[PDB]
Amino acid sequence: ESYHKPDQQKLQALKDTANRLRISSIQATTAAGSGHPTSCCSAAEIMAVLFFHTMRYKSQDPRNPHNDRFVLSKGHAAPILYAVWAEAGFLAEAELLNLRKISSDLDGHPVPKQAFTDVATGSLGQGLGAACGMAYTGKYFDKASYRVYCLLGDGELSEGSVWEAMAFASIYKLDNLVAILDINRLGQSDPAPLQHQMDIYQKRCEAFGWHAIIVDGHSVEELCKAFGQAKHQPTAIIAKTFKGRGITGVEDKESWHGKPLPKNMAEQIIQEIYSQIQSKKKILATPPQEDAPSVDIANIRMPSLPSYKVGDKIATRKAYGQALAKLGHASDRIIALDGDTKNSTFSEIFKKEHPDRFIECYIAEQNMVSIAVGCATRNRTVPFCSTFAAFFTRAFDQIRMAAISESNINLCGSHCGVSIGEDGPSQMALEDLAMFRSVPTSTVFYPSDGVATEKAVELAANTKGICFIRTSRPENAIIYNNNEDFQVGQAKVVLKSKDDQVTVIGAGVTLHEALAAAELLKKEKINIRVLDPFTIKPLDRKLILDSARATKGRILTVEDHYYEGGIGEAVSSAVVGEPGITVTHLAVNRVPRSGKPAELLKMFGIDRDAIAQAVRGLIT
Amino acid sequence: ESYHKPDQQKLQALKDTANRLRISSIQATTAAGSGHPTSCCSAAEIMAVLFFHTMRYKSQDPRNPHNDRFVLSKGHAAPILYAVWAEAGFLAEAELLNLRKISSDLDGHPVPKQAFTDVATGSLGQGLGAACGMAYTGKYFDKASYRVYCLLGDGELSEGSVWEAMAFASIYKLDNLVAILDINRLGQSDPAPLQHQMDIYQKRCEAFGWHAIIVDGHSVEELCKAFGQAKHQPTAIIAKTFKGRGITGVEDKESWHGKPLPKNMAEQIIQEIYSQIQSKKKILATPPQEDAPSVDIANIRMPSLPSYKVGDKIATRKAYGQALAKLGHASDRIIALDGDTKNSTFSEIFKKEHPDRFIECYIAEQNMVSIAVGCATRNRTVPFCSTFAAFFTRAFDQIRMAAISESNINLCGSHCGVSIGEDGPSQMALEDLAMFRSVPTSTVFYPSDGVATEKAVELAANTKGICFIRTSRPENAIIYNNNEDFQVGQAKVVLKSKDDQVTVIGAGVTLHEALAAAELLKKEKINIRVLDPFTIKPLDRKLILDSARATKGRILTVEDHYYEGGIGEAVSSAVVGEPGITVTHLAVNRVPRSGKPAELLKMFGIDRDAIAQAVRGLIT
Ligand SMILES: Cc1ncc(C[n+]2c([C@](O)(CO)[C@@H](O)[C@H](O)COP(=O)(O)O)sc(CCOP(=O)(O)OP(=O)(O)O)c2C)c(N)n1
Ligand SMILES: Cc1ncc(C[n+]2c([C@](O)(CO)[C@@H](O)[C@H](O)COP(=O)(O)O)sc(CCOP(=O)(O)OP(=O)(O)O)c2C)c(N)n1
Ligand SMILES: [Ca+2]
Ligand SMILES: [Ca+2]
Repeated sequence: ESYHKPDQQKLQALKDTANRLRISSIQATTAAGSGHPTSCCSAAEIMAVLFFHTMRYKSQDPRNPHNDRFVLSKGHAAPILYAVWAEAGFLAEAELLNLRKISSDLDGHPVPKQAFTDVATGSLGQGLGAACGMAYTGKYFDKASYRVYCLLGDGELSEGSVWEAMAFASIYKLDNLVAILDINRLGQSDPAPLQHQMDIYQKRCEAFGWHAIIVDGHSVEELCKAFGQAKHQPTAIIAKTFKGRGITGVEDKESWHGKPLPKNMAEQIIQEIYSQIQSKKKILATPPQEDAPSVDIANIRMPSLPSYKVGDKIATRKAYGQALAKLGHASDRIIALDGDTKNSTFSEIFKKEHPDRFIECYIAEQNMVSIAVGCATRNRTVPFCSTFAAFFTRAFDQIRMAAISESNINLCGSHCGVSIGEDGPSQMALEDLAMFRSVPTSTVFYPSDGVATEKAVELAANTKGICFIRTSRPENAIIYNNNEDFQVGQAKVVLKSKDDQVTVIGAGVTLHEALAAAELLKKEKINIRVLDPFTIKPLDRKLILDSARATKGRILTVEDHYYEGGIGEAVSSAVVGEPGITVTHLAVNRVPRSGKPAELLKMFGIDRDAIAQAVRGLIT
Repeated sequence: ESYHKPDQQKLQALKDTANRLRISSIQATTAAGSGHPTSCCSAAEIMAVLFFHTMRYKSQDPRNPHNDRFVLSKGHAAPILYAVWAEAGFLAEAELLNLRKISSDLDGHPVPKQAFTDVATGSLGQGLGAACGMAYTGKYFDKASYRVYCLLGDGELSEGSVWEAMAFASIYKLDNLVAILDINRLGQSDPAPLQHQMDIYQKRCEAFGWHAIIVDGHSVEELCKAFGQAKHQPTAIIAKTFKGRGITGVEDKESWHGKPLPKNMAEQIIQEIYSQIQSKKKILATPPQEDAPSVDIANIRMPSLPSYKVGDKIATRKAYGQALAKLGHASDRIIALDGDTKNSTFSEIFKKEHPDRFIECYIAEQNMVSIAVGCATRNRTVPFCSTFAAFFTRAFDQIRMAAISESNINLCGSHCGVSIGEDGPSQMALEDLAMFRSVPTSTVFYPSDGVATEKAVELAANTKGICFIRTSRPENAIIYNNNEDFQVGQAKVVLKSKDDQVTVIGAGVTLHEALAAAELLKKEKINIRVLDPFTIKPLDRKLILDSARATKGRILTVEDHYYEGGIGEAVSSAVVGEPGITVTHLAVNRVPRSGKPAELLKMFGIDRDAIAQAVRGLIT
């Protein structure tokens, strides 16, 4: 479609719109007694032009799959986002005044309970990565005409995650993506480092492969023109603005970030702004080309049962890659992402079979998670991210925000625990159960063999929320029949007898150590019950207690993880106060070191001999 | 000192050195059966020139405070680090062959049990930030002549944390810092994005304010020359190299990252490399100018007791800033860092009083933690970092690696829980107890009033490991006398009577809600015991159980945190299986939303009325 070059009346209407957006942002934050009107006001012309000249969207259906996407990365400008959606006719204008109330959904930062919000962005520096996932999806998966626009602050640009996204967009030629940089000189507590050195921003953006245009961010004409040309590259509109623009005596001043105008001041400023508005008539939104495809919503099923053989040996990391590739044959919705670790996590198997649905994210875990979140928005794909579980700690804030975003993403972290051996603690995930259990929407799978791994992948694909699958580096025996039924929140008793003296709960490598301990103890005429949780969250409390009541109330948990936040603590919280129930823990008590896997399991007190000794001490 | 321009014999000796380093890296990784010889070999000339021409250090005292610093950011090149320290005469050459053994300290990645290692770096992208902290300390605190050199991989440069460090170094004019980029074309599982596009690397470095020099990374002469001029800016030596350099048939090839040569191959390659070595004579290290000052090691004490008044109201976030500024008067070792949040965390009070010891880190939490780690190396400073606790999740991998680095840093996270009110969940720390409890060397302080906050700051300053102080946004009453004694692992019973029916454990805002619940329950003739943990890690198990035995075995925990990994789970793990002991939990069950603090405490079931109801249900 051609650019529609606006006339002076349209330009004036866009100015009027910007000023209405300023007034609303002030009114709402003054009413609330909190918020960030000066951060809204620097962005008012940008927002007016995007929503009422450049973008194409259905105003009454913000989630429509054909719409252009807008991501407010500087999420504390939420009041002006709400104001544009009232101006567009979706929100009632009276509701704006209920900003931040417990009776409203116009919360302090944007959240997906709002139809017009796809991702939550209040932790700065994350919106551009989500926008990259949306743009990648638009260009390569949906193959649709929608564009993606992301508004960032200048202080925000200090976050490394932004630059990971910058680099991703140029690697992947996201010529459907526009970043708008609100260069208002100031952050929260001081000027942003570069202030109004517009040329350095341009140099940085260009060095990272973007087409960079410096504009007057308070000129509706310059904005219309800059937004109105498509490029063959991701485009950065570097907008020189003033914080608090239009608020006389606050514009360009320190000490005003996140400070509402008092009521007396708001009334005076609003009258000033209102005196600049030429007409009350509002501009209408323009709708999109409806070329996004249908996506199916059905259950994704593996094409056959697992085909492992009991007693064969495979690492659960390898079983993950096999299972993910298998699942990719059943549905085109499955996509895989990895951070330069595909030959360690075995996501390379998916890449080999389904290359068009694999996204190489390079050594940039933060951005990888954000790409996945963006790809999952509007249910366009079902993503599986992978790296070493230890390196998901690099992305915890992205994961945390993914739950606030109500996102359905799947994460598989390999190389858990000391059982990796020789690389040492930098590579050892010992806190990943703690981290993922603390994520409110999470489901935590810890498969102990290849069969359980395949079933975990299938279940994860069909489970909402943040799904985490913990995989292991070393090879262990297949213990489950291929036709064993697995469910979220259902554990398995893998060894039992009528005279079991302890219930030993292990997972992954420690399950296999517990089975070996049972063989040791047999020599001594001591039987133990062995339980494999399958999911750590939710935990099968019923089977755990039923087991413990069969074994004189005694539970021993053994885990390749630190003591805090892992399996032992989950079990203890589940059962504390149950009469007759005792819980004893074996876990890793300190930062490990290099050695062979078996040597480290021994050193850190979580191998067969440590388990056997703990069982004997219980009994006596 | 002038540059010493090397003769051809010195250059040949540096080539010989590089080749010896290659041979050792191959021998050690072949002996181990794991490791990364091709990543060593690309860096061999760089390492030879740095250690045997450019840097100044005491070879027999690697930790000496006068020494130049070297940071191996690409930590999987550890075998070549070990080899240089054997070449320098510190390590025995035979020990190199014990790489990765449980009987050795030559672990898979560098760790500070090695005298020659200050920070652990195996999680990529973190070394440059630590190096920035070292350089900042050298230039501004020690005011010493040592320089700081940091070797990075090219794949590694995809990490956003690197670019945060890049920007920090130019903001702070770190003209004593050199980054060496090993542009060997390849990452782990594919070519690095930019491959050998040396000009783009240069453009990126220059756009971020560095003086950038492209060199042949296998030319000892070019390296000597590039390293031999100081600049008025941080300097990036952008070295074009080949992965596996010198290994015939492996050089510049895929499928060799992290793969040892077999033994048969190693023998053939080593003979080839050895045939290139002209002389066995080794170059000697050159020592430093001894101009680093004395740093005292004594206990840091507050200059007076707290001066709060019982019944006055202050937020613990404000008490933190007051206490940190006070402590800064007692010792010059205290430094403060903050990520554009100083006016929210109240670290601005320290900045006002001690500006030369405040480091503005901007909106870059990853880098902030790494700067702190670097500043703490060799005990040069005692750093206190602050931001919102929620945003420490952005830096979890840096924190995790700080514990592997045996680092003594202090972190204060504000704005915990739903009690912040209107900003909503993006700002609410609800997983920070889970995260910090999972860090092995951590001490977790949760002060409930201003007095406890001041005492926590003092105790943290004098405590080794990762200290975390959780502060709160709203004002609460002072409840402790100024002369109350506080200790790590010692809780306080703040309300008791002889007929207490439940022990209620709360902290911060929930302690105050528990005290208000006690007043509600009095009306009903029900007394409760109220316990303030002070430290969540370590937990005063003795006082908790002694309390519970006085209150019919009943414990109720109430926390402004998610259920997993917080106070309730810590208490449950501590006491599970104690006869007669029951533990009931109140916590936040899902992602919150905006509202007034009191409204959210109510919505999420952790205010006075929720506590009173849980107590009644126990009793009945
Ligand atoms: C990852 C990260 N790190 C820091 C911050 C804090 N922060 C912002 C807010 O969190 C708002 O989102 C902050 O203002 C709080 O509301 C303050 O709470 P109080 O209780 O003290 O009232 S916003 C911000 C500065 C951003 O500057 P720019 O990017 O330049 O944007 P602009 O406003 O100039 O347009 C900071 C540091 C967050 N949120 N995320
Ligand atoms: C933050 C982060 N993310 C990813 C990685 C993985 N990784 C590296 C290693 O972790 C080594 O430190 C990896 O090779 C493991 O040893 C493999 O374990 P296996 O069990 O599979 O054997 S190293 C690396 C690639 C780095 O490339 P460059 O920066 O270009 O360096 P160079 O080798 O070319 O000089 C990756 C992705 C880590 N560690 N950290
Ligand atoms: Ca700004
Ligand atoms: Ca490389």
